[PDB]
Amino acid sequence: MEKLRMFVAQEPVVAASCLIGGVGLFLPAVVRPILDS
Amino acid sequence: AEILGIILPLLLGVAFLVLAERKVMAFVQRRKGPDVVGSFGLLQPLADGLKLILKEPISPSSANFFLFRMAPVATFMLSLVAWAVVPFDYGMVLSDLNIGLLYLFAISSLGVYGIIIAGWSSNSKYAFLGALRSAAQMVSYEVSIGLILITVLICVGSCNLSEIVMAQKQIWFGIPLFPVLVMFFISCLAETNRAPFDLPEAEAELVAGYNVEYSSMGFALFFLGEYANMILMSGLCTLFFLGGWLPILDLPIFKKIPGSIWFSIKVLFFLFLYIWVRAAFPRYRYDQLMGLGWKVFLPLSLAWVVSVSGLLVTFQWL
Amino acid sequence: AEFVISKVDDLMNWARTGSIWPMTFGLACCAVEMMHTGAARYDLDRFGIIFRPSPRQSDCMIVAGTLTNKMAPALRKVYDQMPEPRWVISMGSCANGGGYYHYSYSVVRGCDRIVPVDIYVPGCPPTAEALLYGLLQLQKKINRRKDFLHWWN
Amino acid sequence: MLEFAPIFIYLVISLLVSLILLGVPFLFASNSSSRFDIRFYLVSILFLIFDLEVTFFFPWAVSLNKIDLFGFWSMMAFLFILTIGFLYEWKRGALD
Amino acid sequence: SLVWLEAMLPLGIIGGMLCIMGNSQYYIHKAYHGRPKHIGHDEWDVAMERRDKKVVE
Amino acid sequence: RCLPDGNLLQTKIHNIGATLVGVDKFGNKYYQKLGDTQYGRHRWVEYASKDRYNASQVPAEWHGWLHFITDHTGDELLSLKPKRYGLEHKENFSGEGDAYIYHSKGHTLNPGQKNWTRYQSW
Amino acid sequence: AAAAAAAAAAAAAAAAAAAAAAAA
Amino acid sequence: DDEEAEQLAKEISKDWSTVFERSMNTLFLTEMVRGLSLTLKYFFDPKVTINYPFEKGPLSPRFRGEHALRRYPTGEERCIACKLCEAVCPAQAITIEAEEREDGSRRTTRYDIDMTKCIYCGFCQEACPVDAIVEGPNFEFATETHEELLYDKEKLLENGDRWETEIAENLRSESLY
Amino acid sequence: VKQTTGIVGLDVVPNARAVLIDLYSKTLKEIQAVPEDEGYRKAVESFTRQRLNVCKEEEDWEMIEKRLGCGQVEELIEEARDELTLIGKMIEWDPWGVPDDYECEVIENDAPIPKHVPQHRPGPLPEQF
Amino acid sequence: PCAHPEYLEAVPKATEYRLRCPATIDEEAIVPSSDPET
Amino acid sequence: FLVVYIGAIAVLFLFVVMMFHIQSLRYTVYAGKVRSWTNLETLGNLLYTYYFVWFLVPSLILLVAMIGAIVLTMHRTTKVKRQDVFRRNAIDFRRTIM
Amino acid sequence: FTLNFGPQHPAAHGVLRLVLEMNGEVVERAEPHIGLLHRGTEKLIEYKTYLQALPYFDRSDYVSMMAQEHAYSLAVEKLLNCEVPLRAQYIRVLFCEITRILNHLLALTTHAMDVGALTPFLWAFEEREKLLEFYERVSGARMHASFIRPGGVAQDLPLGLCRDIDSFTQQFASRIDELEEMLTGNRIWKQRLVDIGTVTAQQAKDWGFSGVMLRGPGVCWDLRRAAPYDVYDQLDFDVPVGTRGDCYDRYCIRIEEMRQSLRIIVQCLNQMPSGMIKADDRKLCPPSRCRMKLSMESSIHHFELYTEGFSVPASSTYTAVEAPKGEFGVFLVSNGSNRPYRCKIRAPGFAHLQGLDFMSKHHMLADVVTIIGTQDIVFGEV
Ligand SMILES: CCCCCCCCCCCCCCCCCC(=O)O[C@@H](COC(=O)CCCCCCCCCCCCCCC)COP(=O)(O)OCCN
Ligand code: SF4
Ligand code: SF4
Ligand code: SF4
Repeated sequence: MEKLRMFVAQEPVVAASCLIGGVGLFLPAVVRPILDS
Repeated sequence: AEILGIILPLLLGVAFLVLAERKVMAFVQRRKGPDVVGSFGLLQPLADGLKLILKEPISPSSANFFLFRMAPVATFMLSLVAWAVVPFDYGMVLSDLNIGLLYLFAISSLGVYGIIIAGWSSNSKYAFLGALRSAAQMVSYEVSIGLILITVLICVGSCNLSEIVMAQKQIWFGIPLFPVLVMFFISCLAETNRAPFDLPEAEAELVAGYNVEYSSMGFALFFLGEYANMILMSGLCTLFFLGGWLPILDLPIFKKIPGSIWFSIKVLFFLFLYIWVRAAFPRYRYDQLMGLGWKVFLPLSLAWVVSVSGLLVTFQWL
Repeated sequence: AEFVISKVDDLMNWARTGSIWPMTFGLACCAVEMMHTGAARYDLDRFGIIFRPSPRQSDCMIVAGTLTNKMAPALRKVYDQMPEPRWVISMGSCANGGGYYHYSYSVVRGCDRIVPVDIYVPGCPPTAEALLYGLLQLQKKINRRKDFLHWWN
Repeated sequence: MLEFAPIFIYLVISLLVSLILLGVPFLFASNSSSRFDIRFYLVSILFLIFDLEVTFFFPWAVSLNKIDLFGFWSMMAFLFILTIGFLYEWKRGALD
Repeated sequence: SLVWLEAMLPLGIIGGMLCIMGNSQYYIHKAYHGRPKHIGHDEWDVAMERRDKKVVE
Repeated sequence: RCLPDGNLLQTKIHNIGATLVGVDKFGNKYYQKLGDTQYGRHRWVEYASKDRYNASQVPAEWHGWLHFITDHTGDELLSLKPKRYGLEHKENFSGEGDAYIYHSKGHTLNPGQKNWTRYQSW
Repeated sequence: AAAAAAAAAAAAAAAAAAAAAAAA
Repeated sequence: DDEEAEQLAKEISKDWSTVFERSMNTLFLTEMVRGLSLTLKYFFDPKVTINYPFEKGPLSPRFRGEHALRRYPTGEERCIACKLCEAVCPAQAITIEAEEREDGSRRTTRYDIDMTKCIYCGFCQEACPVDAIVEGPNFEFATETHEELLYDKEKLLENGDRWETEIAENLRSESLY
Repeated sequence: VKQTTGIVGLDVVPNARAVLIDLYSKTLKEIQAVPEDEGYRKAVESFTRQRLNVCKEEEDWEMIEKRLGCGQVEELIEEARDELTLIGKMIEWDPWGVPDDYECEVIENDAPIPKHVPQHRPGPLPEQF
Repeated sequence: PCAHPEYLEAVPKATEYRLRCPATIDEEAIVPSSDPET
Repeated sequence: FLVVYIGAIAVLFLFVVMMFHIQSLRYTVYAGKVRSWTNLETLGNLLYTYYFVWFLVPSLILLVAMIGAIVLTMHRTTKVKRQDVFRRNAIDFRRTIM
Repeated sequence: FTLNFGPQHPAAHGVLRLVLEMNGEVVERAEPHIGLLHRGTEKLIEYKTYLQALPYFDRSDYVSMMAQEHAYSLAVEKLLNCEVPLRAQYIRVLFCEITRILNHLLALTTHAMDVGALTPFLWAFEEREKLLEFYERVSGARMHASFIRPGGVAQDLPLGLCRDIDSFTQQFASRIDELEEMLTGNRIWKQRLVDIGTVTAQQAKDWGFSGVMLRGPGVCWDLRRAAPYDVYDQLDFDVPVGTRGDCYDRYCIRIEEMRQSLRIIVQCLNQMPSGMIKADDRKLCPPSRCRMKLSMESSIHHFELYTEGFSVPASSTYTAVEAPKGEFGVFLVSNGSNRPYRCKIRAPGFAHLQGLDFMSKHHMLADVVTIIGTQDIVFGEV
């Protein structure tokens, strides 16, 4: 989205913190239940 | 006791770090640093010292001796007592505290007192506000160092520094969490003042920014304190992230693998990095600096605790 | 005997001659030449000389350039807050003596009118080496101190 | 606790060392040669809060294999509340 | 070129001081006690040291 | 050698490849290390007074060659120094006691303090 | 303080000479 | 306008794999690691420094340093007292008094250059008709006391006889200009 | 369509032609208050008429610049507004007319100046486009 | 990986620079004073 | 106690002073010692999993402390009043009639 | 709240004695105090001949020496009508431009040392100690080279100076690149400079900036393109002109103006006509040593030009060149006599340092040294 790119350009460290942190709030959310095998 | 064997060599380390900084930061600028005093300036620290000691006071003022004649003592004693828990090799920590890391955090929280008191006893509004600004900076990059240590702690089991350096036998936390080492270094740069982050330490505003009654001992003790705090906060970027006293483990035939020598090599790398990064980068102005500790190294530190906690909880790597 | 006094004076003088940090009153061009004497080629950080930005902790004060009649009180006030084993170096003709502006109304006829001077670097724009040799003469002035022998009278 | 006695004596021996470093210059060299900046209270209260939340991070950091995926999510809820507070402080503009 | 060694030398004699910080408080503690220091010295080990100095009579 | 107390060690770390071009009367050994590198550092002087040395001890015969103003070693300008009025160097005895330091003709330290009164009193 | 903060955003670097590059 | 200028200067870099390029440069210092790399290259390169007392900076025969009154090869001070340098001097450092000596040929009873009140501009070397006053490349004459720095009447400027071996060289090489 | 005047502060005006017409009509109307036999009124009338004419004829700002060779229309608006200020100022402290004595000594020194000396050369003619 | 596109190879250390020291008159300059017609 | 008292709270109080001046027989059971739980581990085994709501409520108390220190000591130094003086033209009478 | 912000680092900005009326950390007004370096230059020149007057000019701006001698010479040729040769003009520019480089190398990296970058200072000062090997070689004194005399120039280049200036120009693009790679890209630099001391063009004109602070704002105004006062009308070079006006544009200009000055140096080197060094008018140019000794009529002029002077005719002109600081102009009223008459020296830094009051309003106290940085404030001219 145009405004999303405007936000990951103007503010790189709060848009790459809500994405270096998503990979931490996202791995145990879905990747752990996936690891039922 | 054996506290002499950790304070005297550290005093020599700080005295020779003033020379190591002048000399490395000079080599960077295409010029030999202190080079006439000793064989290679090796006696230049002793010359600076023996000069500061032989300089008559500007005013005796031994009356006010309990207020700010023990505040530099406090700052320096804290910078030196945070060295107990720092382990140089397996079983070479002076006192293995099972909560070692939190003790370092507390020692920093008392260094805040050191700065604030030694600035308030200087009855100079400009110098006192400068000391308060420096304390607020040292304490604003302490939430970021706190969270960085929470990351390197999640990776480790316990706060025991000997364990944090023993938990890296497989891989140093500098390799997976390199982005974190860059944030711990750029915070240890900013927690201490000696950094691209030293507007309160802008060449002039520093001297007129810590005290009014110098007498030389105050000037040396602050700089001896800043350089020990620097050796310490570089001896933390090498316990936590680099392997505290661990080799690369290739087990060479040429190398008999001494531990303390590896810890020394790594803390030398981080001291040289302190110097190099003082030479090559402009100051941050303390108004972008405080807006970098909150808006840049706190979000990027919080994310890292959630990233290194997540990626270690999903796959049971804890 | 006296030999111990001779060696303790040699030691004190070696200290004060090795680390001699001057408050460089860099007024005018002789501060640009002084900056060349602090620059890469003629190191002053080699000889221990560290240009202090404050009068509070400084062994010397390399006044350079034209001491104006208005910068005379400021120079004196700065010289009064150096720790007692202090020296002053006059660098450039305008700072050491009246100079190009000896007869100017606003220019003091040499800082020797405000601060007591110990080594006058000669030459109106002294070569950076010339200021460096003036400092290597201040080092001699230190090596001739023997303050301990005089404290024992 | 047993290992706290070395630093207990460390404080006193470093006191002695600093007192000697104080007395060394004193002996030698004989006769002949803004109303208020409230942002410093906001920065201070905010460090207080963030060091409280790091205090809460520490046990959760050292004990995360015990609390398998539930202590983690409870700490992430605590941390989402921290983040809401920190975003209210960022937007309101206390980080300046 | 080996010109950087002159500037390496102060870092060496500041590295040769942390080696001393580490080995002094090791060989001083290795002297007062015949054995090196134990890092992970939990209460099990102090209890076993008590009973050990009580077993050698 | 035996001076780990000076920058004289930097000069003695030179001379390792340098060639010695002449030596003046005072003993100052004038060295040249060209070709290798670092222009501006290919001509120096070893003062032969390892302590108490200072600049200006380099006589005028060499003070040209040593500041790169000329390319004539002092062994070549010594055939050009004037014999009738030629004077040896004086090391710039600035401060080292009176009668070595220079004095004007009214300083009251100069033996024979002249009086400038243009009128000849009666 | 409502003082105008120094916004460190701007237009990208483009070397701007004068019009007299080729033929005055 | 600054609001719209910001909106547009941030809508210029607004295409994926360009926001990523700029993010990476901010996220991992790129311009700053190019600063550290250059600084390292200079940390290891040879040093442009000069251990002064033993080797000194390059000069030229036109270099203006300590003033020296020249002499004619056969003694006889070259300084006939025309007073042209006393006239040309911008700072009026040179004070010349002249007297017909007993030999009959004019000479300066007083030729005192005040080095402290002197700008070292070489005007005296140009103005002198016979090259009587020249600046010797000395430039190393820092004096402990100001009175010594006032160069006496034809006695200390007569120390140019020591510097003649270099002054004659510089003049023989500069006279072509 | 103009992106920006290279000059800082002189913000690009989109409605350049319209405000120029407004300013030049205001100027023509306001200049009537100065006596007619004054060089200032002849000048103002002439150049304001020329620029108002070329602004009415052409439509784009670029064509206004191209024909009326006086830089950029933003600087032209600055000039016109400053001229309006001057006419509203000149009405006050009226300097028009010449007092009887009127001693004005024109002095001419014709010494040629050497060519290699700062001489303010004319610069490009409006064939720059 | 830096400002070295085979062009910084023009480095500051010259090592062959002022090869003819100034006061050495290998060629005697002439420096005309007046134009030949004058 | 060190950290959150004498590095934060009495720091606050120091600020309030400096500015705004006022004017044998034991039977050690060697079980439960085989794995000694450091105090942090045996606080984390509880606070984050079993009594976790008494830990998310201090979360809300720290959030209320943040909101409080903001709404109280913003001191009209940001959008609280740095919005504008809020003076409009069409709502003014240009002082022709005072 | 008044703060007596003095010289932060002495020896860089010598007598800077601002009296800042602050508001917390935001500066509300900056009141510079002048006169601490007010030597009697505009009075002492009335008392000395036009030749004795020249050494004051290299001592007016101490970081860009020969530009002021070139501005004075062009003010005693504007009156004298003293046509100088082509070689004198080319040398005069090759040294006015070497001086532009000597100044931007200082006024960039002394500014960059006030901001905090310590190494660019010492690299640029090694470069400056290479260019002073040219000053000191062509005239004699490393800084005050009283070399650009009224008629032409003091004395010809040595027989190895163009080769050395070439061997320097080849290796000087790299030094500018290093000064640029170390400061231009840095986010700690841009942050310290972007939107700092922004001067709208109307302000740079009002306050008579007329320098690198008049081409920041975007006013294309270089007195080498406006009023070509030498071979400048022959030499090709582009005047870099900023687009925002912030202290980051003035830095980018001073770091491009340091490359166009390299172009001008390389041109002056490649086209330097072998002509006479001084004007043939031997009543304005002292004859050579060889001629005055051999010719009686030359000896008379060498006597009446090193004692009496020119006696330039009665006039009054304002000759302004583009010195590195800005438009350095010397308004030289000349009574008929051999001594000038109120040789007023318009020196940028007297008009720039005025700008500090409005440039550094609402900037933080740590910016007040960055403003003083980019103004190239040298107090000799103030
Ligand atoms: C290529 C390797 C880089 C190594 C660099 C080593 C340098 C170490 C020494 C110190 C360098 C200089 C210190 C400079 C301090 C200032 C740094 C800074 O804050 O820069 C920006 C922020 O930089 C940082 O915070 C750098 C810290 C990096 C941490 C990690 C970043 C993201 C990591 C992504 C991980 C990807 C994988 C994770 C999930 C799989 C601030 O933003 P700005 O104002 O400059 O511009 C944008 C304004 N909105
Ligand atoms: S004495 Fe000469 S060089 Fe020194 S400041 Fe004065 S004019 Fe400048
Ligand atoms: S250089 Fe010569 S003429 Fe010039 S002031 Fe000095 S003594 Fe006088
Ligand atoms: S030095 Fe030259 S100008 Fe002076 S009196 Fe002697 S001959 Fe004449």
